[PDB]
Amino acid sequence: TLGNTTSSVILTNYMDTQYYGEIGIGTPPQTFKVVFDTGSSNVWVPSSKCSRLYTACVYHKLFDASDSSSYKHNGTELTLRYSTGTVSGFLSQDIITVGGITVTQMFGEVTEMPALPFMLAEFDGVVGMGFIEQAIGRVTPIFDNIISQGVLKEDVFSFYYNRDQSLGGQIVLGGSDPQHYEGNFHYINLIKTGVWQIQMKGVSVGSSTLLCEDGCLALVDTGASYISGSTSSIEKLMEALGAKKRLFDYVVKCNEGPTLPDISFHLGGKEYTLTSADYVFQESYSSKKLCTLAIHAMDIPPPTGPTWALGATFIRKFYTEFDRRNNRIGFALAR
Ligand SMILES: COCCCOc1cc(C(=O)N(C[C@@H]2CNC[C@H]2Cc2ccccc2)C(C)C)ccc1OC
Ligand SMILES: *[C@@H]1O[C@H](CO)[C@@H](O)[C@H](O)[C@H]1NC(C)=O
Repeated sequence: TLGNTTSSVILTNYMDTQYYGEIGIGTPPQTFKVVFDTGSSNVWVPSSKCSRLYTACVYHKLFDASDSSSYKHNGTELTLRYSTGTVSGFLSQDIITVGGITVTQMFGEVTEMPALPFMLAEFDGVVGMGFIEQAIGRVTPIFDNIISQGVLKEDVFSFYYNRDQSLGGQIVLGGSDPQHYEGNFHYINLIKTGVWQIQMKGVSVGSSTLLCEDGCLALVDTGASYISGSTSSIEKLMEALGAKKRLFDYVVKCNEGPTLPDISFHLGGKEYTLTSADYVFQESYSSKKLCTLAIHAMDIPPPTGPTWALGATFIRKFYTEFDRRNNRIGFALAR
């Protein structure tokens, strides 16, 4: 069912690495800073029921079901395995406020939140923008619940991620905001419904298509800070860029940053190009300092992986529209 409503959620940009918005859970609302993640399908926040020995829980807003008059018990155990770290808890139902829309939602109350990476999170939890097919415990995702209300103008949602005291970013539910892109959208259909993954025809470092020569997978992940490939793809890519491995990232000598070649991603018709300004954290120009790159190795496990993941590094340059109606992703040059 379609209506007229488009709803927007203002995002906060934390150091070009974390982009989060705010949602309200319960009556009265308990507000949480949440990542709107297309790479996952579950909604979750840290629970009041989380032990004060998980230091992550000490530094994040906890959901207290005993303060909500709209809370409905469930209690089913839930383990959400991301490849950066793992969270577990149990299921709860309450009213979720997301940019003007009020939806009764089944979410996870996280009781096991590991310091790594959650002590580094500026966000409290996650709002999964992925499909039911990838929902742990087959829980109806928030977007499907909002689509059911028959209020949205279109069965689409869009991401705008800015570059780091202005607008950090914006999600528009039920359409796109033309103030944030220019030109026209170019769509690439999904390999299959259930995952925001598209076929990638090749990755070129410089003028020559050095990688993904015989085609590969590209997951459009709004919950990811960087553009990621498999350990092997990143090894070849990084050798071509002249980058050194450092444990958690890849660096180049700061002076070498601007001179690095453009990286292009063949998606659908078009070539989506990123210059060294689009992927280097140019914090200095010193030959005596090491500058990190906004491209990391990430081995996503099967069935979704092995795949490339186009995160915030990509979405910054290209405004993204996720079409639930036509099972496709659209890209336009961001403003
Ligand atoms: C751009 O800003 C967003 C936040 C970036 O910062 C952080 C992000 C994360 C993090 O990795 N994810 C889950 C990733 C992304 N989509 C699903 C999954 C990968 C995957 C795994 C398996 C299959 C598909 C995809 C979150 C959202 C829990 C952890 C710590 C962070 O900082 C401390
Ligand atoms: C928990 O929620 C699911 C629906 O998501 C439902 O089918 C199940 O019966 C619920 N269990 C309890 C204990 O309420």
